Amino acid sequence: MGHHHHHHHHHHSSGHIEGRHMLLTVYCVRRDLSEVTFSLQVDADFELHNFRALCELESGIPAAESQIVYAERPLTDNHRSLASYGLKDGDVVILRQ
Repeated sequence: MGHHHHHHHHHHSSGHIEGRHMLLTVYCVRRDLSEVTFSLQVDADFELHNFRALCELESGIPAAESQIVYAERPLTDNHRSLASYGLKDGDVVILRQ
């Protein structure tokens, strides 16, 4: 005697979506030749305030001990969004510690 059955489970995916985002390149320079460059995914309306915090996170050096420059000018206004600086996909910023 005996009563057994078989069972299974499975999962699938379909479709593709990317939303709306953009990639910016960051080049962090230390005079100690510990300079590094990377890129970050951000929203168009992302604050410069939040963007510099992401730069601090990935670079491992405080934003408080550095300044960030774009189009040869420092980005002084934390309350400007990246799109308002014209910082669009593929553009590059330079951080100086």
